[PDB]
Amino acid sequence: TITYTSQVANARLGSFSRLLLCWRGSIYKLLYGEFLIFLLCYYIIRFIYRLALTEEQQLMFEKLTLYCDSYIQLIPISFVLGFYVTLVVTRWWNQYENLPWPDRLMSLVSGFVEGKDEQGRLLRRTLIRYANLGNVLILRSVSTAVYKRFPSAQHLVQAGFMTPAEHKQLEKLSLPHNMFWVPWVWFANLSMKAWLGGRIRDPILLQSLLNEMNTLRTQCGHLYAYDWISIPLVYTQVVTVAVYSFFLTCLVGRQFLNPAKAYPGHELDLVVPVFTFLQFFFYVGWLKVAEQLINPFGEDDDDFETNWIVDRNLQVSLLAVDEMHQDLPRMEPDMYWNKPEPQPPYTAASAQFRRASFMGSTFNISLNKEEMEFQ
Amino acid sequence: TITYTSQVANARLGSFSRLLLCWRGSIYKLLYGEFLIFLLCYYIIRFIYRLALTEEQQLMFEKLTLYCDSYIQLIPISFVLGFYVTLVVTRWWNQYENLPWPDRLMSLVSGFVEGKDEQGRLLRRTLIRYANLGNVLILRSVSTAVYKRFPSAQHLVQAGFMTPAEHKQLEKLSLPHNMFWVPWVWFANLSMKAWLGGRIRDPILLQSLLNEMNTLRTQCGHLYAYDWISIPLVYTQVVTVAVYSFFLTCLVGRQFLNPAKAYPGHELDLVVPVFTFLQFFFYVGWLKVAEQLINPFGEDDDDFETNWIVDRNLQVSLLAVDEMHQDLPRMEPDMYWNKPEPQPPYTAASAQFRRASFMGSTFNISLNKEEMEF
Amino acid sequence: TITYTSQVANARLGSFSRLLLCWRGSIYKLLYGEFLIFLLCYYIIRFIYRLALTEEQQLMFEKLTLYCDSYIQLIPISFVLGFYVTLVVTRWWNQYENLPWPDRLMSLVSGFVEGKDEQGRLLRRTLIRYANLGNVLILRSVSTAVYKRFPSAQHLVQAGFMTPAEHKQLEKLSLPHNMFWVPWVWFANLSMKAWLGGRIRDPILLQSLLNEMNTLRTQCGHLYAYDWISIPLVYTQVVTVAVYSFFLTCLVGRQFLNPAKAYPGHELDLVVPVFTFLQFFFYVGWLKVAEQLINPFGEDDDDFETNWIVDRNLQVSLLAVDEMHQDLPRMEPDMYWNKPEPQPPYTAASAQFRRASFMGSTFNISLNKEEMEFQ
Amino acid sequence: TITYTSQVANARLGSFSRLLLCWRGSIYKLLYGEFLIFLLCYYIIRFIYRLALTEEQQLMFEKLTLYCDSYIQLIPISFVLGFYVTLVVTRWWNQYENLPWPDRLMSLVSGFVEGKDEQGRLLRRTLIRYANLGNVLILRSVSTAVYKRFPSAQHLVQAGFMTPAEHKQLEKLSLPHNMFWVPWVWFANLSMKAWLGGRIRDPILLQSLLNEMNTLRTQCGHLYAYDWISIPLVYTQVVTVAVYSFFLTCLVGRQFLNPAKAYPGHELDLVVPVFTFLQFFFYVGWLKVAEQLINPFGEDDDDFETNWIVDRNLQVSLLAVDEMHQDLPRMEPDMYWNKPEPQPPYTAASAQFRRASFMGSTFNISLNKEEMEFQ
Amino acid sequence: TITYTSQVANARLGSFSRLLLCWRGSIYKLLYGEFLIFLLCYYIIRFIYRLALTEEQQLMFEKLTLYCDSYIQLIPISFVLGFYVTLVVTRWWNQYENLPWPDRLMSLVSGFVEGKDEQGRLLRRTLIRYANLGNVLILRSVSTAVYKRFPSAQHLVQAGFMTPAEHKQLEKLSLPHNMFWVPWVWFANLSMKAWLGGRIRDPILLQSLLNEMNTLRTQCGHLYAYDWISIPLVYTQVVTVAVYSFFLTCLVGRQFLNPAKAYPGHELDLVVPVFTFLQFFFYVGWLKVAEQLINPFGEDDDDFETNWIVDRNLQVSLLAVDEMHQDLPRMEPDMYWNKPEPQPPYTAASAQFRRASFMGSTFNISLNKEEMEFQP
Ligand SMILES: [Ca+2]
Ligand SMILES: [Ca+2]
Ligand SMILES: [Ca+2]
Ligand SMILES: [Ca+2]
Ligand SMILES: [Ca+2]
Repeated sequence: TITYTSQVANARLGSFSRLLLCWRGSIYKLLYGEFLIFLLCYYIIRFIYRLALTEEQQLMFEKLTLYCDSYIQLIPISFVLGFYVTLVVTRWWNQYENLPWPDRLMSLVSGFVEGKDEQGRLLRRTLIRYANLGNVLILRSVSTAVYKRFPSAQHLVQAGFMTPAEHKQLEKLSLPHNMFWVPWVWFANLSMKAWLGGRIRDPILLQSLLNEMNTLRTQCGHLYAYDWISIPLVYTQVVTVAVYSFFLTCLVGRQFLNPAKAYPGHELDLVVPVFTFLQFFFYVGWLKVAEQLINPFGEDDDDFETNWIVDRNLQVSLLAVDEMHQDLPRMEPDMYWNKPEPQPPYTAASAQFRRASFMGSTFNISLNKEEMEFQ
Repeated sequence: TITYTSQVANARLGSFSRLLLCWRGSIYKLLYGEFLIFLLCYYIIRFIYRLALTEEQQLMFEKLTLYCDSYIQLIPISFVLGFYVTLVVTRWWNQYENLPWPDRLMSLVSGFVEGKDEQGRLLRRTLIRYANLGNVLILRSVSTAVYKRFPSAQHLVQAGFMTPAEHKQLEKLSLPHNMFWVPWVWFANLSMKAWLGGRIRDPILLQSLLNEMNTLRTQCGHLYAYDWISIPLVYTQVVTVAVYSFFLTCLVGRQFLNPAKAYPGHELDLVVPVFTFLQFFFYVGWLKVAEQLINPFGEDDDDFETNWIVDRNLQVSLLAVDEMHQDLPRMEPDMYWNKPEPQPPYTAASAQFRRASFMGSTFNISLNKEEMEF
Repeated sequence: TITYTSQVANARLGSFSRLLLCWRGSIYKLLYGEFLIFLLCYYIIRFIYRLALTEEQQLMFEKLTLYCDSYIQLIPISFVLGFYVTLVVTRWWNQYENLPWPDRLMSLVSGFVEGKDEQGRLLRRTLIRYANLGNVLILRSVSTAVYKRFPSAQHLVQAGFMTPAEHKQLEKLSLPHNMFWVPWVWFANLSMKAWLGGRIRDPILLQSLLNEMNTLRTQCGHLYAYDWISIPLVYTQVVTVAVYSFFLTCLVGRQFLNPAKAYPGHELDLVVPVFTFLQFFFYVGWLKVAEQLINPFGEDDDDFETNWIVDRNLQVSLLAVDEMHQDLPRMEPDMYWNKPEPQPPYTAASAQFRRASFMGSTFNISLNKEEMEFQ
Repeated sequence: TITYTSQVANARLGSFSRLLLCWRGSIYKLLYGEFLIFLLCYYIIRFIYRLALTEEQQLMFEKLTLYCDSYIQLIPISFVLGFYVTLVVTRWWNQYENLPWPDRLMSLVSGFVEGKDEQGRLLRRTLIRYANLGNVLILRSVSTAVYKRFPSAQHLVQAGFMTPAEHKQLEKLSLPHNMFWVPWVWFANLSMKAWLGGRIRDPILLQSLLNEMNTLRTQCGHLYAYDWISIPLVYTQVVTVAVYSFFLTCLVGRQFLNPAKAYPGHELDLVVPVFTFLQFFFYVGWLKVAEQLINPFGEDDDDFETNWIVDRNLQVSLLAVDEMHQDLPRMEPDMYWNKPEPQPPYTAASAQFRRASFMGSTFNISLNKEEMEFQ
Repeated sequence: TITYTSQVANARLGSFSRLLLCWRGSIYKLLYGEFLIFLLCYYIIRFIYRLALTEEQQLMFEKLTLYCDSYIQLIPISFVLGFYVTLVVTRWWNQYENLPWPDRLMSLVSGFVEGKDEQGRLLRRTLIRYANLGNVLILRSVSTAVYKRFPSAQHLVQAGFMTPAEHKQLEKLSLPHNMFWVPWVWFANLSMKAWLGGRIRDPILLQSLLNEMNTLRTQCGHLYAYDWISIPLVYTQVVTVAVYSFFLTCLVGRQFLNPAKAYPGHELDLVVPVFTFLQFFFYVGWLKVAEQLINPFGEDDDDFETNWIVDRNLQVSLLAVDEMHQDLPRMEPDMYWNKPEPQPPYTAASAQFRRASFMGSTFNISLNKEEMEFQP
């Protein structure tokens, strides 16, 4: 994930242009090899036309160039790229929104499951660890960085996500499918055991816990679905064929023909097709947006930082359910205890943001006494 | 389902280019018959023009070809194709999102329904089997592969989705509609009997069970809806006529005329219309996207693996409610029992992914002491 | 509703082409009258130009034809048709998704409301009949087929959706608005009476019943909303003006001029403007998609079968709450009672769909022993 | 709101063309002033060019017209208008979907809150009046028609939405913000008091009541959000600049030049630029769609009838919670008491809609005997 | 936030035209620096072409101008601009929808948590203050204005959002990540203690409280998500290069060439490229839409008033849970106590809006007696 949110907070003078001086997660990084190949092919064709063809062969090449340039169309490639990239971006943000965060569940585990002794602490840690284990199982199923971090379940055992007893239980329950769903059944059974043991005082709390757990399960299932059900290969190939046919046609039709031939549109040989190269920039960078975002769990610069998410979830969950259980700050009256209208101060750098409230768009409507009387 | 998610994990040099070498679920596999018909018709017309027409007939055909190639641009084949394919893809992903997964329900059945004896085990298995039976009943109605697997309800009995008593009950209750809804009423009544029998301790657990069951019911109803309410035939016909008329026109207008006639754009006889073939691949593959995805429950390569989903759901549900009921790993202190800041290790192949925490975009804003004062 | 889902299950050779031989719900059925009018006008103009115009008048008409052809543009009509038809299709599917199905509610009524005697059976039937009555009350207000089936509330009484007592109560509660909301308040009060009478054992079951009932209420309110709040008339008129002005100017600009005058683009004098007729096909069929789908409760072929939905809902609801209440099949051990990994058989026609499980995209990642070691 | 749903129920011959004969909510009504101004400017420029310019000035104006005709492009204006109008229509329908309807809440108040005496009736009426008061408080802030109906809170007192005690309480709770949220806190506290007083039998009914109330609160907050957070002014100005610059350059570039000069495309002086006027109607009507729908709570013909919604909500809510509380029709066996398969009759005008059930697309799949045996 | 909702209530004559006379949040305010740079470069190039080139170089510049004017159409600025700006606007409204509002939670805290004494009042205030501290903790992380208001957690202590005990507790629990999630765990534990202490009468009310709190948690997490996961930089750079290359090309190709050369399309020297300037306004304002909306928590005119939202949420929440707890207006019969059909009056300015009810589109369908009878 490349974050530039701070750099585009305000629409200043050339705010987006200053982003052109970036390299990580940039279009140059994703485009330099393709552009070098295209440049080499274009100039090889140019040198063949100039220094390797006879006059009749050059005339044939010029007719071919005009014929090709009559075929280079902007609307179809732009439309297919726009629709495909919109689909890819929608799926990319949906895949992000299905990344499981145990924060609601860890709050409910810290609150509902009672006991400051070793048994209650162990129970809360085990529940939140089941949640984190399910999350890390689906993430190592779908993310290449997480899989490189945990190539096997024994790596999960050595990393503390899974105890050896849990690993043996998972091996005993082995089915010819992905077994990421198991910790959710473990969570349900352990929560039922906790309620029957008195650690959960009411079944309302048990229902809330299992509702948050099922929400996490649905998110992990959506992650598995997006990893499994790819965008259909035919649509990807359609967009690739559109872009590649466009620039294969440009490889010949955008050649600078001999200016002495007085061909319309070929009155100035600039050697470098700056507009064709700009088109390559735009269209193949539009394609590279989709190429980078089609699997946002790879190892691109703009791909999701799933290992950081895993570590943060584990640390925050364990802290919330173990150290922060019934460990509250002292409850004391606040600054506005006797003030019916609080007014927090503004700094010197923020005093310009103290704005009057919006009372509705109809507040300033002016009416006379005659028209404000009820009929 | 053709999965290539691993091949496109990173945006490498020609990551989408290597996908053009695939055959299953590809443009070529979906397109070779149409392309062969187009090729044969194109070259039949070419040989008729060049070897079977008189000079006046050749001149008439040349004028017709120029007219067709002039008016080929009148056919909108990118707007309607784009919007129609977007609609088809949206509906295809919605149809996937309504595939029922009993995982939440199987967790709730494994937990809430108590009893390690034969009666409680039978009750849990019967409830989860009602869920799976409803799912398979809607899938054999919406999917051709599942129907080929279960042509009759007796096939469902012989496959273990239905008992003979359930089949007799379904035959007795028969109405002149699709009866996929029956196992949901069965689940509701069996769960009510379980709660009244003490197997479910509180009615809130019963409410949660029936909420998950109703979620599965809504998903199956949406599957039936997508199978029933097709995309309007007029829109499909518009797109189909657009594409096929474009290429029926290209059959004549993209012919290479006589180079001796010195027609503008026809001075060279290239024999093979390479750009017309690339346009054919692009446009008719764009149509084939919609053709393959309009019914994602058929037998295409990129259609849903519904038989696998059925088998996996049955196995996982039965295991979760039967073997995994109150069967937990031993609860022991973890690796970070006395570590307030856990830090799982990184491998040598993953040490580069250890990133610092993102603390918000405003973290690095620098303010002097004068402007930081209230 | 015209269903062709079985015909397009697989992307076979010309799967969409076999859909061109259909008449019900087809483009020809929606287009033949407009196309006949357009063709008649086009050939009237052609005969006037060819047989009833002087040479100076013919030259004037040729200039006018060239001018009109120069002013025929495809970009704006295509854009407005795409956006408008996308809006219409989205609204059409949302209108379908708001069709109330009582299946969840009928399951809850069959389960929660206890009693195998006449009183409990009557209570369950009355509750599910209130649900069906609300659905039919909104449907006869939004659907012309249902209104033709039930032109009056007395027709609903004669059809069994309303008892005479319910009709008298509805007439007593008459307000100058649509009274489709009344059965929901009836359902709430009858469910409260059932819970107070002991027929509903716990108030949480009552809450679930009223939640499903409120979901049906929201769906019926959305149906009323879509019937009431039409797509703005200005947008519809804009699209209609675009399409009809396009083809009014094609009526003159697409005329075949005299090839003897050697006009650019008029070298070949056909009689049938095949490309103009194809454009009429595409654009007026695109418009007819919106014309058919703008009110999906009319009597078009592709409109919703709301009478069938009403009949099916009534039958299924009454069967579920009356005959299926506590009427379960005998609970016996299944085929896989002691089999830990069930393997349902495949037929000969389905053996090719037996697939290995997808274990995640990272399953086949290969790493060496050195790089799989924790640092 | 202009409703034409009944007129477009079926896709008949010229279904959308008959909607061009409308005046209320029409494109003509929204466009006639702008079109008159454009007509006047165009013909003033024409008369200046033809009667008030010297021959050299006429040649300069002809060159300027030929220069202007090149800068008249359709793709950008169509693209921006399509996207902007799609955004406006999406926001318009979302603003409709956040119009609060108390039907679910009024059903729950009629059911859960018990008591046929004066205290229970007063409690139910006051609760539903709090709901309606919150709705009207947000509506008079976001809608100009409601504000013209209730210019002040005293107008709400005189209209029965607010009692004098409630008005004094609202004056006491005055903060420098919009106070539409106050009736929700009132509802929560009064419902808590009702549960403590025995009028609500179980806390789960109280939870359902407050859930419906919070749904109404979220809808009203979304209404306030849409009234406050407008579409960004830069985007509205971008679309306005595109449209009006297009037609400002059409004022000169679409002038009919002198036919004697035989300019390309100017061989015919038709006086009236019919196609330019059609483009004006189409594009500025596309803009007027956004202009009308950008604030759907104004006083346009297609804007929401919020005063009717207010009146209907008040009447229906008071009737549902007061007169319809525990006032049910007599519970008697229906028409299909012992009939297992109900079959309501069809009229002579609806008998053609009796359709056989759709059993799934795979019902008609034919397989021979050999391919049905399990392997 | 620039609000012009009142000005566009009705589609009057030139309703959008009057919006062009605005300055705050306008095209001009976001555009004038780039437009001045473009003007300067355009006229520098014009003066170089006219007064600083020889004839053999003027011919080359004229050929280059004709070439650029011919090939300016190759830049697909409209397509990528439209798709990118649509994405930015969708994300902008989604970012708005995840701004947390404590109104549902403050209603539940005011109702469920009982006690008019000091302990119950303190408990309600502390719970609602935990919700508002979580909101302000995420907002000072995602919004630059809120961060300028609260550069440190000590500023939150001095502003009343956080007590010194809460600040010490937050420092004790410190983790290397952002700690906006802590007040949610505090709320859960304090609500559990309140239920165990009898201040919450039933666990159903506790579940409702924690449901509203978790909804606020999800909204704040989505705010953090949008602040973290930016729109991919490659797409942004594509759009930026499209616009900037289009106008760098227009710098040369839109030059008014010498009319003595009688070039087609360059026979009239207007000096000022009015249509090129209109294209600049349109295209770069379309870009500035995305530039302003890509981070809606900055300090632009149309960015969200997050400081006002923070202050309003704090004031309204504290008032709702403290002063308004069990403080109800006197319950008395209303105006329509014995009126079966309530009819609120209309003013003279609103009597035109008294409209009849819509009974359904099928109400006016006319059928004769023969076709209305049920088929036997
Ligand atoms: Ca990637
Ligand atoms: Ca298929
Ligand atoms: Ca219709
Ligand atoms: Ca308006
Ligand atoms: Ca900003």
